[PDB]
Amino acid sequence: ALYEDPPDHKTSPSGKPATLKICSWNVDGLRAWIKKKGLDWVKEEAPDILCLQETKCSENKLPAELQELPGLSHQYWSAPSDKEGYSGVGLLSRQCPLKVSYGIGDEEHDQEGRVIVAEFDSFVLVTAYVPNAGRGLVRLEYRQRWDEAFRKFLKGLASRKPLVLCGDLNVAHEEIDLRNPKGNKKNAGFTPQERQGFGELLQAVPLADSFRHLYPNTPYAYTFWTYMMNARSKNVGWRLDYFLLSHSLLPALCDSKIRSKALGSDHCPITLYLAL
DNA sequence: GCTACGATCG
DNA sequence: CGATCGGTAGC
Repeated sequence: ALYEDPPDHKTSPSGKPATLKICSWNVDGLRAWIKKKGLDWVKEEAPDILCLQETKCSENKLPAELQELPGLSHQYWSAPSDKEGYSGVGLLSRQCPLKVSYGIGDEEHDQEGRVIVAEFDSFVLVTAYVPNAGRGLVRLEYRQRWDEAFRKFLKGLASRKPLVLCGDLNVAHEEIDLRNPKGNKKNAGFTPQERQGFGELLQAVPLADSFRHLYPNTPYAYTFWTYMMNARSKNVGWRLDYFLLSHSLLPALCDSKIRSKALGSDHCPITLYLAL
């Protein structure tokens, strides 16, 4: 019932210092989160890149403070075609991106504004807000179709440069990845299809659970807690947000934090330092 | 008031 | 189990 995120370890196993900080956050309503003092934290965090999930907001409405964000001058956004005030992702960065694509190159899955790929120098970044299988699992059957595709797309990317996948990947991979593993085997985020698909994901590319790789033992590390009950004040949550990065990035991997004390939404931000 | 983002205790 | 009372942000 504890979990206290450890200190920020800013060095690789090789030896050299950090040279890239990536923060990702499922803000649960961009606007609201903003009023909730989110940018103060952002400005306070100083990530070189900031991926945001569930922005649930279209560009011709984006809060003004955004542009006013200093070291994040390059802002890219994505929203659902027919879904007003739904899904939506946003990638922000200090250094400008060589190439920036939206979605995973697939019609039916791209129509919800859930993916953004930012190509860089030493690596590539994708930020995603994975399709919730919904309550009663009304969408689990479809979900798996996304996954089938998603891993397919990501693999072809990990063929040129080191890939960095982050966002609400919407899955409690292992039982260690949620406070109550047993009591949720028949609730979204923990289905054996989702979990399997996720594992299948790791192997296929392949990719690595940055955090898990740093704390294989460390339990109670949740990045999401439902608003229901006093969930957060009781740390009874799930860890649905990850930093999956190609194998080649592991000798450069510094840390993977779960900034729990960061208040703003049902999810907490997650930062990835890279000694690139 | 509803709709898409699950811990409780029968 | 599995029914459900039930915190949000946004239409």
